Amino acid sequence: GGPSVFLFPPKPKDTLMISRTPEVTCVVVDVSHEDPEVKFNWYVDGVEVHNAKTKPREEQYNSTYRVVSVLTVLHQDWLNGKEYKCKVSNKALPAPIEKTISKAKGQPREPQVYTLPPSRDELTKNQVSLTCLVKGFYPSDIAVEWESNGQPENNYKTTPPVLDSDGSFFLYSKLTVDKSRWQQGNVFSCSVMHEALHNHYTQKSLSLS
Amino acid sequence: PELLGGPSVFLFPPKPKDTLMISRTPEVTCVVVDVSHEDPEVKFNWYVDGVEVHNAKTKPREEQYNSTYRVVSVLTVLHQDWLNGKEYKCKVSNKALPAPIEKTISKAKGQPREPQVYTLPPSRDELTKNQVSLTCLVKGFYPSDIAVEWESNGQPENNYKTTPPVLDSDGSFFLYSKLTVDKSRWQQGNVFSCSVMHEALHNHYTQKSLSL
Amino acid sequence: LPKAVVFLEPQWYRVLEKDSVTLKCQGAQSTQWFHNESLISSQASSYFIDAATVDDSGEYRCQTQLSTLSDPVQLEVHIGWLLLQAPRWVFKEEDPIHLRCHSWKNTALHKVTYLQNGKGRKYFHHNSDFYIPKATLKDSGSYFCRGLVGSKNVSSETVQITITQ
Ligand SMILES: *[C@@H]1O[C@H](CO)[C@@H](O[C@@H]2O[C@H](CO)[C@@H](O[C@@H]3O[C@H](CO[C@H]4O[C@H](CO)[C@@H](O)[C@H](O)[C@@H]4O[C@@H]4O[C@H](CO)[C@@H](O)[C@H](O)[C@H]4NC(C)=O)[C@@H](O[C@@H]4O[C@H](CO)[C@@H](O)[C@H](O)[C@H]4NC(C)=O)[C@H](O[C@H]4O[C@H](CO)[C@@H](O)[C@H](O)[C@@H]4O[C@@H]4O[C@H](CO)[C@@H](O)[C@H](O)[C@H]4NC(C)=O)[C@@H]3O)[C@H](O)[C@H]2NC(C)=O)[C@H](O)[C@H]1NC(C)=O
Ligand SMILES: *[C@H]1O[C@H](CO)[C@@H](O[C@@H]2O[C@H](CO)[C@@H](O[C@@H]3O[C@H](CO[C@H]4O[C@H](CO)[C@@H](O)[C@H](O)[C@@H]4O[C@@H]4O[C@H](CO)[C@@H](O)[C@H](O)[C@H]4NC(C)=O)[C@@H](O[C@@H]4O[C@H](CO)[C@@H](O)[C@H](O)[C@H]4NC(C)=O)[C@H](O[C@@H]4O[C@H](CO)[C@@H](O)[C@H](O)[C@@H]4O[C@@H]4O[C@H](CO)[C@@H](O)[C@H](O)[C@H]4NC(C)=O)[C@@H]3O)[C@H](O)[C@H]2NC(C)=O)[C@H](O)[C@H]1NC(C)=O
Ligand SMILES: *[C@@H]1O[C@H](CO)[C@@H](O[C@@H]2O[C@H](CO)[C@@H](O[C@@H]3O[C@H](CO[C@@H]4O[C@H](CO[C@@H]5O[C@H](CO)[C@@H](O)[C@H](O)[C@@H]5O)[C@@H](O)[C@H](O[C@@H]5O[C@H](CO)[C@@H](O)[C@H](O)[C@@H]5O)[C@@H]4O)[C@@H](O)[C@H](O[C@@H]4O[C@H](CO)[C@@H](O)[C@H](O)[C@@H]4O[C@H]4O[C@H](CO)[C@@H](O)[C@H](O)[C@@H]4O)[C@@H]3O)[C@H](O)[C@H]2NC(C)=O)[C@H](O)[C@H]1NC(C)=O
Ligand SMILES: *[C@@H]1O[C@H](CO)[C@@H](O[C@@H]2O[C@H](CO)[C@@H](O)[C@H](O)[C@H]2NC(C)=O)[C@H](O)[C@H]1NC(C)=O
Repeated sequence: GGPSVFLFPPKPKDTLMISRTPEVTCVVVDVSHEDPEVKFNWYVDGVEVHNAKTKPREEQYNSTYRVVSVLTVLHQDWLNGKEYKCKVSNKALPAPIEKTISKAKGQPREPQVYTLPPSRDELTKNQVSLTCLVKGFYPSDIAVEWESNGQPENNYKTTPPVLDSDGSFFLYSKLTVDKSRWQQGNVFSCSVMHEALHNHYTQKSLSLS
Repeated sequence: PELLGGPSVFLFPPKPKDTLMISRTPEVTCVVVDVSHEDPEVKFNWYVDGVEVHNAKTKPREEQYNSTYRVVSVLTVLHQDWLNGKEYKCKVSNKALPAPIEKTISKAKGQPREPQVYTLPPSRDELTKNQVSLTCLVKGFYPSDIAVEWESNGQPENNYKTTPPVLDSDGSFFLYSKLTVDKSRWQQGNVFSCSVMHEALHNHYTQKSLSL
Repeated sequence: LPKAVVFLEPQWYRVLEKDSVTLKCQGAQSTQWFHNESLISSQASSYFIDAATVDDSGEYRCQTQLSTLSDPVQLEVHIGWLLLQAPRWVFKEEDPIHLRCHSWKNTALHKVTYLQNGKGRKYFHHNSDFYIPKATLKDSGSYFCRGLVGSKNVSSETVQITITQ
């Protein structure tokens, strides 16, 4: 039938850093040319807020409209499990569509972070794998990055979170570096951001032994 | 359920293990779902590289909670037929559809790359905790079908979890397997092995040791 | 020598399997029907196809006692979920264009789009005929329609539509 609504949560990194501003995003698609007006109402824990920013409708290649409303949120509100409701009204719907999102429920567990040098065997190769293990974290929302001497290293890949036997999560991040850059004795760092870390942040470093 | 669109077909490849060890039987599973009560009859045709085959095994129609029928057909494939890259096709006919639905599975096409296996001792910081983590890094492999187990003294260790495969930025795949064990086992130190099955390994098998 | 005439009802010569089609023979008493240049049983003034199958496709000619044999009329029975139907392919400026996104067995279709040269030209929440009240040169092009049958996303074959100055 009528238009459809998708309510997106904030980036987890955004909810964790003071310098950032997390947002909830409510997207309406399949809005017809006949009935193009879209009204948004937003609620935080049941009380209406009036400070959402709604963008002008954009005509898509398929000739429908797409309308987006973005609500800026407080880091603490989100992290304390407050609920965010986007209510969408449009002539082609008999009743408004309501979507509610909140942070995943459950007791936060502090991740442990470990860095692992390459296996001796990997030294015949021209590039080496530096490993960062992150384990025992809940919920699974997390950001993992790498840095060397104060500059972001981009040549890493991170596995999705994996459910561990104790109900927590673990993951591995693998930064690939030139073997000579490792043999040089650079300090490489694994940056982890999780809600249950002190200052939402921790750094574990790796270097030639 | 209105089931307006009629049944849907999902075609699953054999388990990686099943494709690799001759002791196991690899099969491709064509399952038809959202079969209605009013048009319950489902017909299966099976094909290998375009050639029709008759050795499939179709289970009778199974009543589902959602008030639909689910009906499954399994075709046992030959081991080298899958590894050679032969296309398996399931054709599903049913009166709630205007035409038969055809699904096609085969092995991933492309140069098989051999996995590099690196066992990694637990970090110096985990060495103070009561339990430690033994890491098996498996990388550079293609295609993504793989199986990873653990052992100690040639007997299974079951306290491990493995990631899905991850597309590496070089076009190949990698994964990590984590085995958790007691700290004192490591300080002694017992000999553990991470063992891996993949088509590009000699004998489809390799094993890498980990000790103090 | 008056030629008999085959009329289609409803007028679409492209149909989906399971569509009903009536072929009416307009001559002037008794009737005969040829399908693919071969006699069929019916001697009724209007030949009725209850539920169309592919083999029903091809050429139809009729004749009555007071008629000579009719020109052939083509019927195309298509297999699929959707068929975009039209009264004709060629239109002149200011004519109305009426396209229909016919669905198999008239199955409820939603989130329907009519595409012109790969670009959406009209979208409906519910299956509806596409209407251009007065044609322009810029309306010519390649058209198809697509939609949702329950949750299955289906698509018609393409048709060419021309507008002349
Ligand atoms: C005409 O053209 C327009 C424009 O192209 C087109 O719009 C597109 O329409 C489809 C719907 O038909 C819509 O699809 C949805 O996509 C979301 C995910 O979308 C993000 O990612 C895609 C790329 O993958 C990207 O294209 C989108 O822009 C969007 O990107 C996000 O944007 C936000 C803010 O802008 C950013 O903050 C994000 O960072 C960014 N993300 C990324 C990754 O880039 C999808 O929802 C997710 O699906 C995954 C799995 O597929 C879930 O694990 C995940 O949870 C879920 N997230 C959310 C928030 O729901 C939608 O799938 C949901 O709905 C489906 C039913 O339609 C259902 O099958 C799925 O299972 C899933 O169900 C939901 O599950 C969650 C729990 O997982 C429930 O809580 C929720 O209630 C469920 N919803 C239900 C049951 O309804 C869906 O695929 C596209 O986003 C539209 N594109 C754009 C650009 O807006 C029109 O269709 C065209 N019209 C016509 C007639 O052709
Ligand atoms: C009433 O109830 C009915 C049952 O009670 C219900 O039937 C269910 O319908 C839904 C669809 O509505 C089906 O959804 C499928 O599910 C598969 C995965 O199916 C397996 O895992 C499930 C758990 O996740 C199990 O529930 C299920 O039993 C299957 O289990 C496997 O079975 C095999 C043999 O039986 C066995 O060999 C396996 O060991 C076993 N278990 C597991 C864990 O695997 C989705 O899986 C896709 O599949 C592709 C290729 O196979 C994988 O590469 C993807 O990783 C995987 N996607 C994932 C994990 O997200 C499946 O495919 C998706 O299809 C949708 C569109 O249809 C897309 O959105 C997805 O992108 C994906 O599409 C595939 O993407 C692939 C990746 O590139 C690509 O290769 C494929 O070409 C592409 N395929 C298509 C078709 O586009 C889809 O979500 C359920 O499986 C049905 N359940 C059962 C029990 O049969 C019915 O719907 C109900 N009716 C009503 C009206 O409510
Ligand atoms: C049922 O199934 C069907 C079939 O699957 C499904 O249809 C598919 O829907 C998809 C989702 O809508 C759709 O994907 C989108 O497609 C359009 C493609 O059109 C593009 O046009 C671009 C330029 O526009 C035109 O330019 C020409 C000349 O330049 C002008 O003449 C016109 O006036 C007009 O302006 C064109 O550049 C682009 O090409 C693309 O890029 C390169 C270019 O070099 C090209 O080589 C590629 O082949 C590629 O096609 C297209 O042709 C497109 O806009 C969409 O854009 C993106 O959306 C992506 C994810 O949705 C994302 O990756 C991109 O970044 C971009 O997102 C941007 O916009 C969104 C807002 O929508 C915003 O969120 C985001 O931040 C970005 O700013 C997208 O690819 C498929 O095309 C379509 N498939 C078919 C076959 O039709 C139906 O929807 C389902 N149907 C029903 C009925 O329910
Ligand atoms: C009459 O002739 C047409 C040929 O134009 C036949 O239509 C074909 O039918 C077969 C199978 O029945 C299909 O494989 C083809 O795709 C059809 N072709 C076209 C162009 O539509 C029709 O079958 C013939 N009918 C009889 C009774 O002889």
